[PDB]
Amino acid sequence: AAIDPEEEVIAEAEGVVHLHEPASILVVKARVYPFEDDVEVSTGDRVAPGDVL
Amino acid sequence: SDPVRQYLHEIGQVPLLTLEEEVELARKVEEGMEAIKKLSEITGLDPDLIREVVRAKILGSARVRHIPGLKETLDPKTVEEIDQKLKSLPKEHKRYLHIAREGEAARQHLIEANLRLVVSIAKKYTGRGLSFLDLIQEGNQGLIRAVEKFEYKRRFKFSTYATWWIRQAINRAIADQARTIRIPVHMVETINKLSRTARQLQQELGREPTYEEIAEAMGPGWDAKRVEETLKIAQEPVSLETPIGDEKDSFYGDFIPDEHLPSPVDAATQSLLSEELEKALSKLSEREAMVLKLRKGLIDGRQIENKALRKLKYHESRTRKLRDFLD
DNA sequence: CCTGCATCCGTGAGTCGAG
DNA sequence: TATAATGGGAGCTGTCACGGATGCAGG
Ligand SMILES: [Mg+2]
Repeated sequence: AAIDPEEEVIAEAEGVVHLHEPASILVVKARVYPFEDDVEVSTGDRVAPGDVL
Repeated sequence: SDPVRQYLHEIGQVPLLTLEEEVELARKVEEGMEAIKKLSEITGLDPDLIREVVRAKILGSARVRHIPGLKETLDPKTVEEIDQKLKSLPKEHKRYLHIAREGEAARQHLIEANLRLVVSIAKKYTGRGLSFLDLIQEGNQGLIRAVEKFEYKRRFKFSTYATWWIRQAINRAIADQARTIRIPVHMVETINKLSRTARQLQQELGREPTYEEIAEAMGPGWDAKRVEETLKIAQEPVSLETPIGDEKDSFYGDFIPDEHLPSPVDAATQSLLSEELEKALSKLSEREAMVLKLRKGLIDGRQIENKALRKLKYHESRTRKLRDFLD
């Protein structure tokens, strides 16, 4: 997306998106939990082991 | 050791933003506010309430305090009630909660990132009656105002828009707090204008101007009397501890008498006055006594009236010794 | 580690008068 | 309320002698 509508990138047809040339790489020590539908916690919440994400 | 050096150290801990990061943070903030408006449209709560709950959750458990704007007391109990009413919303609605959260986080990061600008702006305002750190703090308030009011759409670098608010707040502070006797900001503007004008006139005249010349360069409505009164109101008080002499010996306040408390001779003046008035009232008949003392208020503190008046005129011309009390 | 000596920091440094 | 601006600045220098605490090298 972008400021002006004519600067936006819209997909022509079906395809897969790859990300190249990042401005920087951020290494964070964290555990990544992928989900599917709905997340029960929000950003900033604090979680002990065993809490449902 | 040195507070300023410590603040400058704590400021050098946060690295400066790259343009992409600036834009990103600003965007997250704006979209966060929009998301808060959205959640207000959904839940039906106060936008301020929701905002302060989101902020409460972002900052931490350390900071929860009653806000003067809110209609309710904000305790962690209530922030948990509201948080539970926000989390229980449908998914597509629950999205805006996350948006708002990351919005607040982005706001914190954005304010913390630009803090050096406030220093570099406030360093020009030194010696105007406010301390360096105070100027820095008010400038910080300006910076926060800037963050909340900033629009990244205009493609202007944040420093541009922020600088204006920083100068605004710093100047507001200098105008507000720098005088022991508080003078309203517009009147301060008037005074400063008068001073600059006088400096100009004296610069061109090779001497200090009179009140009339200042009145001339001031324009319409301005005369000598107004200039004099304005300079009179611009006078700052002097300290009682102002040192008198070369040594540490005495203070300027030791030479000032107390004009309030009656000296023993004044209490004795009231005493002797009430006494002499009581004793020379022997003329009084009882009715005229109570009524004329009610006339002059000698009882509760607040035709026969005329006869008592006349009798008092009679006894005034008598002893001729009460003149002393009359100054 | 417990004792002893070197070092730093804070605290004092006459009275009254006159300015 | 909008070009962009992103870590301060002065310093006060020729006393003297003490108690108490604090710290470091040495037995
Ligand atoms: Mg005039």
